Amino acid sequence: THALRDKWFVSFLPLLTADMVNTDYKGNWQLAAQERTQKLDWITSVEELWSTMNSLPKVHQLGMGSTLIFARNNKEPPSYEAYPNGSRIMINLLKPPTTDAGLELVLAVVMGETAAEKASDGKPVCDVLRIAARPSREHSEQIRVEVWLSDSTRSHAVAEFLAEAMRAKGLAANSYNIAEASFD
Repeated sequence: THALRDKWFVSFLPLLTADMVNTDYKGNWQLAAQERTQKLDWITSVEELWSTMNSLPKVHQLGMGSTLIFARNNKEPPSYEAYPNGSRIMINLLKPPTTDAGLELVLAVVMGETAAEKASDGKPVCDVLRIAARPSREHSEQIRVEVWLSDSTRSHAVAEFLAEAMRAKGLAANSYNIAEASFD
C-alpha cells in the first residue's frame, strides 16, 4: 500500500516464431518485436503493480521466449541504445520460495518509491525491468529478471545490495544467481 517512483509502462512480448517474421515482417525481427508487443498500461502504485501481475498467469507460466517489460516513463519498446553509459544485472531465480521473494525484492528495489532510494544511495538509476519465463525439466518455475541501469558505475553497489538482501531473506545459495554484464 505505497507509491512507485514516477510511472512505469507495462508490456508483454511473446515468443517470436520464424515463419511469421519471414512472411509478415519480411525477416525483420526488430520490426516483428515492435508489432507483436502487447501493451498493457501505466502503473503508478503498488496496488496497480500487483493488479497488473494478478491479471496474467504466474511469471514462470508466461512462456519460454516471452518477456514482461516495465519501463519508467516510456510506453515504446525499450532499447539498449538509450543508455550509452549503462549496463545490466541478471538475476536467475530457480525455484520457490526464491522466485517469489526475489521477484518481490527486485520489483521493490527498482520501482518502489522508498525502496529505490535505499538501494541507490539516494539517486535511483534502474530504468527498465525485463522478466523472462525460463522453465526447464529440472526447474519448472525458473525465471530471469534483467535490470537495465542508466549508469554503469552504480552496478557494483546495486548488485551487492541485492546480494545482501537475498541472503537476509534466508534464501538458499543454490536457488539463485546474480551477475553483472554489459548490454553487448
